[PDB]
Amino acid sequence: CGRFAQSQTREDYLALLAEDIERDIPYDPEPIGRYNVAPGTKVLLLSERDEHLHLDPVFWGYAPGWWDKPPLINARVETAATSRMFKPLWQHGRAICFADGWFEWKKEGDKKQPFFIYRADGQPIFMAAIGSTPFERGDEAEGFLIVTAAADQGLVDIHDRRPLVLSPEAAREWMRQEISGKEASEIAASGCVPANQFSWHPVSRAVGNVKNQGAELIQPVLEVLF
DNA sequence: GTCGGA
Repeated sequence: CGRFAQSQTREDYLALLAEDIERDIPYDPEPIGRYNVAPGTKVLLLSERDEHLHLDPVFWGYAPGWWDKPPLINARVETAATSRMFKPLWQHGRAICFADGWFEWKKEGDKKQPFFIYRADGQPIFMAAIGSTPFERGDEAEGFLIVTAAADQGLVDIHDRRPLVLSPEAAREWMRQEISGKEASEIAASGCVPANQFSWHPVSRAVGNVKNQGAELIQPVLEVLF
């Protein structure tokens, strides 16, 4: 849950969530073009304020002033809503990070083989996020985290954790400022997309290097050639 | 106040 692709146009993602009347996001036809989004970079993050959807470049990571380790990048759904650290973000800082799919590395001895994981039905993914409002300040230490859940079904062959992916409908409800943390916990349970909805394949080891951002990084490869 | 790898 530490790398993903966000490569298509804003409309390609937003059209599944809300029409223009609900948005406060300028039209922009350029593909985002990032096939290898990494922690510590700013990522276009979707949230609701002033009864409209906003898209802000937000630091992927969370390190308050009292935190001494590298920034956290994930928050476990099992505990985030009641965590002393994450409860306020669960209440007030919910957001959505849309993506084409995400990457996980499978341990194969002393080597690690990357896989790209995506929806079999060809929709983008809407990953549940929590973070530090106001997002538009562009903070470089207190940004957002991707909420995670336990891997299910065949994904356990790759890694024991996965992002919490919500249906489009659930993603829209998750962002609403009017709903409580308890209601958000219900949405996170009812809207989670199960592992049987995902497909995956090995990809090139080149995704390990964040200099690489091109479309080839999500193409299937033979492991024997790596 | 906790959770990826070139």
